[PDB]
Amino acid sequence: PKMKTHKGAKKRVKITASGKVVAMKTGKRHLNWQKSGKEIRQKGRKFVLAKPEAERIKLLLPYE
Amino acid sequence: KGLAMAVADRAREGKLLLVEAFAGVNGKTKEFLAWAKEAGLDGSESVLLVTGNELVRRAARNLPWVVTLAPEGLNVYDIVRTERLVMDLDAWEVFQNRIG
Amino acid sequence: MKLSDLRPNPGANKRRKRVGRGPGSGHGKTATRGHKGQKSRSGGLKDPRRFEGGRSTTLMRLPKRGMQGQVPGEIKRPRYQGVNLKDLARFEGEVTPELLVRAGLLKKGYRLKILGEGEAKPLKVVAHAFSKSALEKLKAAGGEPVLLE
Amino acid sequence: MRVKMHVKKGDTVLVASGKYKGRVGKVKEVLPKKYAVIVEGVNIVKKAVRVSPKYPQGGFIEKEAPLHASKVRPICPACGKPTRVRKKFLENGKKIRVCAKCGGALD
RNA sequence: AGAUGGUAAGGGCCCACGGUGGAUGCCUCGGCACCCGAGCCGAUGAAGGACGUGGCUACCUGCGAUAAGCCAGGGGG
RNA sequence: GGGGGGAACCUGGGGAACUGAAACAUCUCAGUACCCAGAGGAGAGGAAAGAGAAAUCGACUCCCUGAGUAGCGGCGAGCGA
RNA sequence: CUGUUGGGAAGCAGCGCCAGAGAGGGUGAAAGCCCCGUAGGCGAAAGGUGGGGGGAUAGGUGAGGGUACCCGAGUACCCCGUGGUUCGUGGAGCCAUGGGGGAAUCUGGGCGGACCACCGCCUAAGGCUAAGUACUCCGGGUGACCGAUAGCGCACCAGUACCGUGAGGGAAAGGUGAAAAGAACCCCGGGAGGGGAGUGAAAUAGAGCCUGAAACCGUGGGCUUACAAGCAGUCACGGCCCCGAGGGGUUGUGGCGUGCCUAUUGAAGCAUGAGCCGGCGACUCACGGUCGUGGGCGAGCUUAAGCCGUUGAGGCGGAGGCGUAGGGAAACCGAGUCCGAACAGGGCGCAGCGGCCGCAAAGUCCGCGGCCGUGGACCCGAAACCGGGC
RNA sequence: GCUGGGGCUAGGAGUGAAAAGCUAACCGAGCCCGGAGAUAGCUGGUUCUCCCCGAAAUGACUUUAGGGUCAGCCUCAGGCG
RNA sequence: GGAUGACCCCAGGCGGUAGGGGAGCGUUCCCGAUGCCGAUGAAGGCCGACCCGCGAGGGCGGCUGGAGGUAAGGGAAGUGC
RNA sequence: ACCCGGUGAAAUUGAACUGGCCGUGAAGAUGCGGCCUACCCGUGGCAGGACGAAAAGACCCCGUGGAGCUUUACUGCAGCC
Ligand SMILES: [Mg+2]
Ligand SMILES: [Mg+2]
Ligand SMILES: [Mg+2]
Ligand SMILES: [Mg+2]
Ligand SMILES: [Mg+2]
Ligand SMILES: [Mg+2]
Ligand SMILES: [Mg+2]
Ligand SMILES: [Mg+2]
Ligand SMILES: [Mg+2]
Ligand SMILES: [Mg+2]
Ligand SMILES: [Mg+2]
Ligand SMILES: [Mg+2]
Ligand SMILES: [Mg+2]
Ligand SMILES: [Mg+2]
Ligand SMILES: [Mg+2]
Ligand SMILES: [Mg+2]
Ligand SMILES: [Mg+2]
Ligand SMILES: [Mg+2]
Ligand SMILES: [Mg+2]
Ligand SMILES: [Mg+2]
Ligand SMILES: [Mg+2]
Ligand SMILES: [Mg+2]
Ligand SMILES: [Mg+2]
Ligand SMILES: [Mg+2]
Ligand SMILES: [Mg+2]
Ligand SMILES: [Mg+2]
Ligand SMILES: [Mg+2]
Ligand SMILES: [Mg+2]
Ligand SMILES: [Mg+2]
Ligand SMILES: [Mg+2]
Ligand SMILES: [Mg+2]
Ligand SMILES: [Mg+2]
Ligand SMILES: [Mg+2]
Ligand SMILES: [Mg+2]
Ligand SMILES: [Mg+2]
Ligand SMILES: [Mg+2]
Ligand SMILES: [Mg+2]
Ligand SMILES: [Mg+2]
Ligand SMILES: [Mg+2]
Ligand SMILES: [Mg+2]
Ligand SMILES: [Mg+2]
Ligand SMILES: [Mg+2]
Ligand SMILES: [Mg+2]
Ligand SMILES: [Mg+2]
Ligand SMILES: [Mg+2]
Ligand SMILES: [Mg+2]
Ligand SMILES: [Mg+2]
Ligand SMILES: [Mg+2]
Ligand SMILES: [Mg+2]
Ligand SMILES: [Mg+2]
Ligand SMILES: [Mg+2]
Ligand SMILES: [Mg+2]
Ligand SMILES: [Mg+2]
Ligand SMILES: [Mg+2]
Ligand SMILES: [Mg+2]
Ligand SMILES: [Mg+2]
Ligand SMILES: [Mg+2]
Ligand SMILES: [Mg+2]
Ligand SMILES: [Mg+2]
Ligand SMILES: [Mg+2]
Ligand SMILES: [Mg+2]
Ligand SMILES: [Mg+2]
Ligand SMILES: [Mg+2]
Ligand SMILES: [Mg+2]
Ligand SMILES: [Mg+2]
Ligand SMILES: [Mg+2]
Ligand SMILES: [Mg+2]
Ligand SMILES: [Mg+2]
Ligand SMILES: [Mg+2]
Ligand SMILES: [Mg+2]
Ligand SMILES: [Mg+2]
Ligand SMILES: [Mg+2]
Ligand SMILES: [Mg+2]
Ligand SMILES: [Mg+2]
Ligand SMILES: [Mg+2]
Ligand SMILES: [Mg+2]
Ligand SMILES: [Mg+2]
Ligand SMILES: [Mg+2]
Ligand SMILES: [Mg+2]
Ligand SMILES: [Mg+2]
Ligand SMILES: [Mg+2]
Ligand SMILES: [Mg+2]
Ligand SMILES: [Mg+2]
Ligand SMILES: [Mg+2]
Ligand SMILES: [Mg+2]
Ligand SMILES: [Mg+2]
Ligand SMILES: [Mg+2]
Ligand SMILES: [Mg+2]
Ligand SMILES: [Mg+2]
Ligand SMILES: [Mg+2]
Ligand SMILES: [Mg+2]
Ligand SMILES: [Mg+2]
Ligand SMILES: [Mg+2]
Ligand SMILES: [Mg+2]
Ligand SMILES: [Mg+2]
Ligand SMILES: [Mg+2]
Ligand SMILES: [Mg+2]
Ligand SMILES: [Mg+2]
Ligand SMILES: [Mg+2]
Ligand SMILES: [Mg+2]
Ligand SMILES: [Mg+2]
Ligand SMILES: [Mg+2]
Ligand SMILES: [Mg+2]
Ligand SMILES: [Mg+2]
Ligand SMILES: [Mg+2]
Ligand SMILES: [Mg+2]
Ligand SMILES: [Mg+2]
Ligand SMILES: [Mg+2]
Ligand SMILES: [Mg+2]
Ligand SMILES: [Mg+2]
Ligand SMILES: [Mg+2]
Ligand SMILES: [Mg+2]
Ligand SMILES: [Mg+2]
Ligand SMILES: [Mg+2]
Ligand SMILES: [Mg+2]
Ligand SMILES: [Mg+2]
Ligand SMILES: [Mg+2]
Ligand SMILES: [Mg+2]
Ligand SMILES: [Mg+2]
Ligand SMILES: [Mg+2]
Ligand SMILES: [Mg+2]
Ligand SMILES: [Mg+2]
Ligand SMILES: [Mg+2]
Ligand SMILES: [Mg+2]
Ligand SMILES: [Mg+2]
Ligand SMILES: [Mg+2]
Ligand SMILES: [Mg+2]
Ligand SMILES: [Mg+2]
Ligand SMILES: [Mg+2]
Ligand SMILES: [Mg+2]
Ligand SMILES: [Mg+2]
Ligand SMILES: [Mg+2]
Ligand SMILES: [Mg+2]
Ligand SMILES: [Mg+2]
Ligand SMILES: [Mg+2]
Ligand SMILES: [Mg+2]
Ligand SMILES: [Mg+2]
Ligand SMILES: [Mg+2]
Ligand SMILES: [Mg+2]
Ligand SMILES: [Mg+2]
Ligand SMILES: [Mg+2]
Ligand SMILES: [Mg+2]
Ligand SMILES: [Mg+2]
Ligand SMILES: [Mg+2]
Ligand SMILES: [Mg+2]
Ligand SMILES: [Mg+2]
Ligand SMILES: [Mg+2]
Ligand SMILES: [Mg+2]
Ligand SMILES: [Mg+2]
Ligand SMILES: [Mg+2]
Ligand SMILES: [Mg+2]
Ligand SMILES: [Mg+2]
Ligand SMILES: [Mg+2]
Ligand SMILES: [Mg+2]
Ligand SMILES: [Mg+2]
Ligand SMILES: [Mg+2]
Ligand SMILES: [Mg+2]
Ligand SMILES: [Mg+2]
Ligand SMILES: [Mg+2]
Ligand SMILES: [Mg+2]
Ligand SMILES: [Mg+2]
Ligand SMILES: [Mg+2]
Ligand SMILES: [Mg+2]
Ligand SMILES: [Mg+2]
Ligand SMILES: [Mg+2]
Ligand SMILES: [Mg+2]
Ligand SMILES: [Mg+2]
Ligand SMILES: [Mg+2]
Ligand SMILES: [Mg+2]
Ligand SMILES: [Mg+2]
Ligand SMILES: [Mg+2]
Ligand SMILES: [Mg+2]
Ligand SMILES: [Mg+2]
Ligand SMILES: [Mg+2]
Ligand SMILES: [Mg+2]
Ligand SMILES: [Mg+2]
Ligand SMILES: [Mg+2]
Ligand SMILES: [Mg+2]
Ligand SMILES: [Mg+2]
Ligand SMILES: [Mg+2]
Ligand SMILES: [Mg+2]
Ligand SMILES: [Mg+2]
Ligand SMILES: [Mg+2]
Ligand SMILES: [Mg+2]
Ligand SMILES: [Mg+2]
Ligand SMILES: [Mg+2]
Ligand SMILES: [Mg+2]
Ligand SMILES: [Mg+2]
Ligand SMILES: [Mg+2]
Ligand SMILES: [Mg+2]
Ligand SMILES: [Mg+2]
Ligand SMILES: [Mg+2]
Ligand SMILES: [Mg+2]
Ligand SMILES: [Mg+2]
Ligand SMILES: [Mg+2]
Ligand SMILES: [Mg+2]
Ligand SMILES: [Mg+2]
Ligand SMILES: [Mg+2]
Ligand SMILES: [Mg+2]
Ligand SMILES: [Mg+2]
Ligand SMILES: [Mg+2]
Ligand SMILES: [Mg+2]
Ligand SMILES: [Mg+2]
Ligand SMILES: [Mg+2]
Ligand SMILES: [Mg+2]
Ligand SMILES: [Mg+2]
Ligand SMILES: [Mg+2]
Ligand SMILES: [Mg+2]
Ligand SMILES: [Mg+2]
Ligand SMILES: [Mg+2]
Ligand SMILES: [Mg+2]
Ligand SMILES: [Mg+2]
Ligand SMILES: [Mg+2]
Ligand SMILES: [Mg+2]
Ligand SMILES: [Mg+2]
Ligand SMILES: [Mg+2]
Ligand SMILES: [Mg+2]
Ligand SMILES: [Mg+2]
Ligand SMILES: [Mg+2]
Ligand SMILES: [Mg+2]
Ligand SMILES: [Mg+2]
Ligand SMILES: [Mg+2]
Ligand SMILES: [Mg+2]
Ligand SMILES: [Mg+2]
Ligand SMILES: [Mg+2]
Ligand SMILES: [Mg+2]
Ligand SMILES: [Mg+2]
Ligand SMILES: [Mg+2]
Ligand SMILES: [Mg+2]
Ligand SMILES: [Mg+2]
Ligand SMILES: [Mg+2]
Ligand SMILES: [Mg+2]
Ligand SMILES: [Mg+2]
Ligand SMILES: [Mg+2]
Ligand SMILES: [Mg+2]
Ligand SMILES: [Mg+2]
Ligand SMILES: [Mg+2]
Ligand SMILES: [Mg+2]
Ligand SMILES: [Mg+2]
Ligand SMILES: [Mg+2]
Ligand SMILES: [Mg+2]
Ligand SMILES: [Mg+2]
Ligand SMILES: [Mg+2]
Ligand SMILES: [Mg+2]
Ligand SMILES: [Mg+2]
Ligand SMILES: [Mg+2]
Ligand SMILES: [Mg+2]
Ligand SMILES: [Mg+2]
Ligand SMILES: [Mg+2]
Ligand SMILES: [Mg+2]
Ligand SMILES: [Mg+2]
Ligand SMILES: [Mg+2]
Ligand SMILES: [Mg+2]
Ligand SMILES: [Mg+2]
Ligand SMILES: [Zn+2]
Repeated sequence: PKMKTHKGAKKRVKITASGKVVAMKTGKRHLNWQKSGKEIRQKGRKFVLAKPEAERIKLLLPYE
Repeated sequence: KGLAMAVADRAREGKLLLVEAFAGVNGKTKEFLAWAKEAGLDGSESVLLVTGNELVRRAARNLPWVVTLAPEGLNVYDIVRTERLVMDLDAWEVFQNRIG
Repeated sequence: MKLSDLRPNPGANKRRKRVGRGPGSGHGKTATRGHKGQKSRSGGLKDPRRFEGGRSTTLMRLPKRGMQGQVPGEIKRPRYQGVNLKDLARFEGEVTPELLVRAGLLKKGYRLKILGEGEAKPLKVVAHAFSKSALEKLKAAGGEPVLLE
Repeated sequence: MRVKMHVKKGDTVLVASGKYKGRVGKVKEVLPKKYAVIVEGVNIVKKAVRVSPKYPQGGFIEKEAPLHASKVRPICPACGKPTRVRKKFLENGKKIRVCAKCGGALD
């Protein structure tokens, strides 16, 4: 039967035009009071997942 | 493209022959047989005969060296299986519309 | 050209790999599976795209983001597809959404928005939207922007 | 529904194949289950018989061996040639076998 | 003094021919799949059975004390 | 008139567990297996107190597609209009 | 049809013929013309069907105006408990309903995802309804389906023998020959069995029957062996025997030499498995994905279900899918966009060869191959768990 | 007390002067058929030939430790040079 | 070198478990085939000190067998113990 | 039990042309080294060895295996309030 889109990945991640995989930096969900502003700010960006980890996530998204 | 190439291949060999009509063939094998001899088909070479004339297909079908088809049925396995291609103009007409 | 002559081009039809058929093949006994463990077993491993041996997975440690939607689902709103000026080059006279659908440029169910990559051509282009630069290039090349609503 | 038999007891048949190809004879018997006929004096075999009341002195008898019905062809009683059969409908109209070479009935 | 061959109770290898056994090939009354067709039976006692039934009849088939069958129509020769 | 039978198919009334979740309870397996009742050559459904945004369509059934979309989900495994 | 070889002609040879029939099966071997068929035609007194054609019958059919009589009740509706839906308590509507409460008759009511308004949609609480759909006990047709360890459990007297109190389990077992011509009679023997005779093209086709492998048992022959130390061979030489400057068989002496498989750091290993032989026996298929690859077309590529045709003929079908633009949670903007006060900085994006022609290419479709996902997913194996019965 | 015949109670159930005894020759949960090809990160087994290359037994993390994910190390195809 | 995988010449590499890759052999079936081989003997069996091939194998001969078999080139798998 | 006539099993079995010592070897050798010893084949007997046979160790550990049992483990259900 056809493959299913993994909804947890669909909800965390985006495949960019050239097929990199992009996600939010981890670590500002909470426990933030003593984090510097450099930290909070930088954790506010997206990052490009390491190739082996991205290639795996990509196969979970067969129809994006 | 396949259809067209197959007909093209027989054409390039001289083995494709177009005909206006079929003399006296009115549904009898010996009638087609006569006409054939006269048309250069001694039966030493297998023939894919394509025509909408039912009366002509019945006359020829039983001959071991003849495969018959309506023009809507022209297909490459049959062209490639046989040594010579023989067509009605009316047949040749539909084939031209199909490869368009 | 006869039946005995019909061949696939080299490489067009490759042989399959057969395992577990003898030593000379170099794929006998273990059938290229190595020795023992889960992956050698019939049924094999867990989905290697996700599973990581029991530790929290790479994917599941990344944060979710944005609106995921709620029952009763997607909210119906007009959707726009852009098609650039350069794609309009091929037409002469008029362009309308319907035409662009036919040519295979605009997908059905999307409204038309014209965009600015390329040069404008003095055509009457009818559409639901224009970008700033599309409007400019078109007005400048003497073409006629018509807005649908 | 019935085995088809082109030949019957006892019209006259040419034995057209086998060791006895060429012989002519009356069909003594038709055996439809085996699809076979007995033709008079054709396919003779030697059979052993025990010294018995039926056969004191014992020794052997000659028996006619059945032939596959397809080996046999009726001889037309009009023209005298071996023939295939055709059927013809009469005015009754019963149907009959007729020689296929000339037109004659074969009974 | 010295030295070297013919022994085979039996055994071993090879060859020949057999016995056992039933592979292999060929074969097909049978099976399998798909497609088409067709689709209810029963108190007017079904499905499915028991016991019978032949001049001689173990079983199977058929049949039911009218018992490998009774009457009539059609087919066939 | 009913009763009883019929290989699958069908509707209705009931309805598991292994397993999967690399443990497990919600979840899955699955309204499946299976029991029961009933129908029939099919059964069910069917002529809008519908759909759901089109100023629209127009009973029901069944196939393709819409779409693994929308969503649902110890937002896990998965489930899925 | 004839000739010919042959047990047999359908083989080979000579000369013919049919074909809307050269599908296929038989006949003593290999047959268009011998048989059964095949193409093309024909056919029902009786019973069944009859969705097609015809006929009948039931049944159907108006407009203003007024009246406010009727328009499905323990129902709607609300609350509580649940189920159904993609919806697992969620912002949880809708449909259904076990408990409680409980209306109205169009100025009535239900619905459009809490709720409210507005704007629309629809008429609950009675019933029926062909067809298009599912299945295959049954009949037929057809296989890049099996061919007796296969294929149904059963080709055969099988749901049998047999096993089990019972539910229930559940086999093995096909082939003489063209034809029985199935071997009269004699001989040995109680018989079985054999030897002659006879049949047959063939009888090591003789019924314990086609072929008749291998393990296994034997008779006969060649070479060899009773002072010798062995994973059984191998290399060398010599002897003997055989077929005929060579080969084959055998093996006295000399040299060398730790079975196979499995699992292991490491096995000849005193670690697993295997008595031997034959046969059966384990990486596949569908659908999706990802790469590679052979082609087709290329800013485009491609059709699905179906419909027409065919009866091993293909065509139509553009609904839809992938691609042609990205960025952003989104509104939204767009070769950009997001963060930002920023025209700052940054993230993620954007930009063929030759001579208008050809050539290559995005991409996409089909084939092929590797690997992945979902399925039992390479085969075999639990102890267990659950349902219904005995 | 023993015994014949005729009866009743059964599977998380019976029955038990109690041994988890017995319930059709193996009962800490009977047997048959079914879910069913349960699951088995374990053991076993995995079948023609030739040619080229040719590892690992480490690190991180892991209800993980004889199982995995990534990296390391092998190999193929394309590119660079 | 010759132009192209025609073959010759010079040089170098060629131990290998897991494992990657390449090239082939053979089994069943389909197209090729209304053809071709076949009773002057099919398949299958038993021999062979012979021929070709690195090999898997393929030829050829004799005996058995008695009715089937199937090429060059391709296609598909219940394909090798 | 033994001998003669009659009938005639079994587990097990890679194959076997199956000696001793001292060593060696995956650490207890008929099978390797060196030596020693030994003509070929049985019958009745003995049990030291062939890590003899049988039984995929029951102890032990391991498996995110199973089951029976317990409780102020967790969660639920019957029952009762
Ligand atoms: Mg999630
Ligand atoms: Mg965070
Ligand atoms: Mg947190
Ligand atoms: Mg936050
Ligand atoms: Mg927060
Ligand atoms: Mg600090
Ligand atoms: Mg700071
Ligand atoms: Mg900020
Ligand atoms: Mg899509
Ligand atoms: Mg995209
Ligand atoms: Mg023909
Ligand atoms: Mg032909
Ligand atoms: Mg293939
Ligand atoms: Mg091999
Ligand atoms: Mg390989
Ligand atoms: Mg290897
Ligand atoms: Mg092995
Ligand atoms: Mg591998
Ligand atoms: Mg592998
Ligand atoms: Mg392994
Ligand atoms: Mg390993
Ligand atoms: Mg192994
Ligand atoms: Mg392991
Ligand atoms: Mg492994
Ligand atoms: Mg393995
Ligand atoms: Mg395993
Ligand atoms: Mg398994
Ligand atoms: Mg597993
Ligand atoms: Mg979304
Ligand atoms: Mg203008
Ligand atoms: Mg008749
Ligand atoms: Mg004659
Ligand atoms: Mg009559
Ligand atoms: Mg001497
Ligand atoms: Mg001797
Ligand atoms: Mg002697
Ligand atoms: Mg010896
Ligand atoms: Mg023998
Ligand atoms: Mg065959
Ligand atoms: Mg029926
Ligand atoms: Mg009856
Ligand atoms: Mg009877
Ligand atoms: Mg009578
Ligand atoms: Mg009658
Ligand atoms: Mg009558
Ligand atoms: Mg009833
Ligand atoms: Mg009924
Ligand atoms: Mg139900
Ligand atoms: Mg009920
Ligand atoms: Mg229910
Ligand atoms: Mg229950
Ligand atoms: Mg569960
Ligand atoms: Mg399971
Ligand atoms: Mg899973
Ligand atoms: Mg689990
Ligand atoms: Mg698990
Ligand atoms: Mg557990
Ligand atoms: Mg569970
Ligand atoms: Mg499952
Ligand atoms: Mg469920
Ligand atoms: Mg049910
Ligand atoms: Mg079922
Ligand atoms: Mg019923
Ligand atoms: Mg119907
Ligand atoms: Mg109906
Ligand atoms: Mg109905
Ligand atoms: Mg109504
Ligand atoms: Mg879509
Ligand atoms: Mg569900
Ligand atoms: Mg003669
Ligand atoms: Mg003749
Ligand atoms: Mg001739
Ligand atoms: Mg025909
Ligand atoms: Mg034929
Ligand atoms: Mg024939
Ligand atoms: Mg012939
Ligand atoms: Mg033939
Ligand atoms: Mg014939
Ligand atoms: Mg007809
Ligand atoms: Mg007919
Ligand atoms: Mg009125
Ligand atoms: Mg009123
Ligand atoms: Mg109403
Ligand atoms: Mg009422
Ligand atoms: Mg409620
Ligand atoms: Mg629910
Ligand atoms: Mg929620
Ligand atoms: Mg809800
Ligand atoms: Mg209620
Ligand atoms: Mg109202
Ligand atoms: Mg109201
Ligand atoms: Mg309502
Ligand atoms: Mg409501
Ligand atoms: Mg509402
Ligand atoms: Mg609504
Ligand atoms: Mg509505
Ligand atoms: Mg109804
Ligand atoms: Mg109708
Ligand atoms: Mg219907
Ligand atoms: Mg059907
Ligand atoms: Mg059938
Ligand atoms: Mg066959
Ligand atoms: Mg058999
Ligand atoms: Mg069988
Ligand atoms: Mg056999
Ligand atoms: Mg049967
Ligand atoms: Mg069987
Ligand atoms: Mg059998
Ligand atoms: Mg029997
Ligand atoms: Mg019992
Ligand atoms: Mg019994
Ligand atoms: Mg049983
Ligand atoms: Mg058996
Ligand atoms: Mg026979
Ligand atoms: Mg016979
Ligand atoms: Mg014969
Ligand atoms: Mg006597
Ligand atoms: Mg006798
Ligand atoms: Mg004798
Ligand atoms: Mg005798
Ligand atoms: Mg004779
Ligand atoms: Mg002869
Ligand atoms: Mg013989
Ligand atoms: Mg014989
Ligand atoms: Mg025998
Ligand atoms: Mg035979
Ligand atoms: Mg024999
Ligand atoms: Mg024999
Ligand atoms: Mg033998
Ligand atoms: Mg001897
Ligand atoms: Mg001495
Ligand atoms: Mg000596
Ligand atoms: Mg030696
Ligand atoms: Mg020497
Ligand atoms: Mg020699
Ligand atoms: Mg020598
Ligand atoms: Mg050595
Ligand atoms: Mg050794
Ligand atoms: Mg060693
Ligand atoms: Mg070996
Ligand atoms: Mg082993
Ligand atoms: Mg081990
Ligand atoms: Mg070990
Ligand atoms: Mg160890
Ligand atoms: Mg050893
Ligand atoms: Mg040993
Ligand atoms: Mg041991
Ligand atoms: Mg051992
Ligand atoms: Mg072990
Ligand atoms: Mg054994
Ligand atoms: Mg042996
Ligand atoms: Mg074997
Ligand atoms: Mg595979
Ligand atoms: Mg693929
Ligand atoms: Mg591709
Ligand atoms: Mg194309
Ligand atoms: Mg798609
Ligand atoms: Mg920027
Ligand atoms: Mg091109
Ligand atoms: Mg392409
Ligand atoms: Mg992969
Ligand atoms: Mg499965
Ligand atoms: Mg599987
Ligand atoms: Mg797999
Ligand atoms: Mg199992
Ligand atoms: Mg148990
Ligand atoms: Mg349990
Ligand atoms: Mg339980
Ligand atoms: Mg139970
Ligand atoms: Mg029960
Ligand atoms: Mg008493
Ligand atoms: Mg008593
Ligand atoms: Mg009693
Ligand atoms: Mg009693
Ligand atoms: Mg009691
Ligand atoms: Mg009881
Ligand atoms: Mg009971
Ligand atoms: Mg129990
Ligand atoms: Mg109890
Ligand atoms: Mg007591
Ligand atoms: Mg029992
Ligand atoms: Mg018991
Ligand atoms: Mg007991
Ligand atoms: Mg007991
Ligand atoms: Mg238990
Ligand atoms: Mg239990
Ligand atoms: Mg059952
Ligand atoms: Mg299951
Ligand atoms: Mg399974
Ligand atoms: Mg488990
Ligand atoms: Mg286990
Ligand atoms: Mg294998
Ligand atoms: Mg190397
Ligand atoms: Mg390590
Ligand atoms: Mg980690
Ligand atoms: Mg940890
Ligand atoms: Mg943990
Ligand atoms: Mg390991
Ligand atoms: Mg493990
Ligand atoms: Mg790795
Ligand atoms: Mg490297
Ligand atoms: Mg690599
Ligand atoms: Mg390279
Ligand atoms: Mg090498
Ligand atoms: Mg290579
Ligand atoms: Mg390969
Ligand atoms: Mg070849
Ligand atoms: Mg083979
Ligand atoms: Mg091959
Ligand atoms: Mg076939
Ligand atoms: Mg043919
Ligand atoms: Mg043939
Ligand atoms: Mg010939
Ligand atoms: Mg002959
Ligand atoms: Mg011969
Ligand atoms: Mg062959
Ligand atoms: Mg064959
Ligand atoms: Mg050979
Ligand atoms: Mg031969
Ligand atoms: Mg034949
Ligand atoms: Mg062939
Ligand atoms: Mg071929
Ligand atoms: Mg081909
Ligand atoms: Mg197999
Ligand atoms: Mg004595
Ligand atoms: Mg004795
Ligand atoms: Mg030995
Ligand atoms: Mg010795
Ligand atoms: Mg030592
Ligand atoms: Mg040892
Ligand atoms: Mg020692
Ligand atoms: Mg020794
Ligand atoms: Mg040695
Ligand atoms: Mg020693
Ligand atoms: Mg020594
Ligand atoms: Mg000594
Ligand atoms: Mg002794
Ligand atoms: Mg001892
Ligand atoms: Mg003793
Ligand atoms: Mg020992
Ligand atoms: Mg001992
Ligand atoms: Mg022991
Ligand atoms: Mg042992
Ligand atoms: Mg075991
Ligand atoms: Mg063990
Ligand atoms: Mg153990
Ligand atoms: Mg213990
Ligand atoms: Mg331990
Ligand atoms: Mg444990
Ligand atoms: Mg645990
Ligand atoms: Mg573990
Ligand atoms: Mg556990
Ligand atoms: Mg437990
Ligand atoms: Mg109480
Ligand atoms: Zn005549």
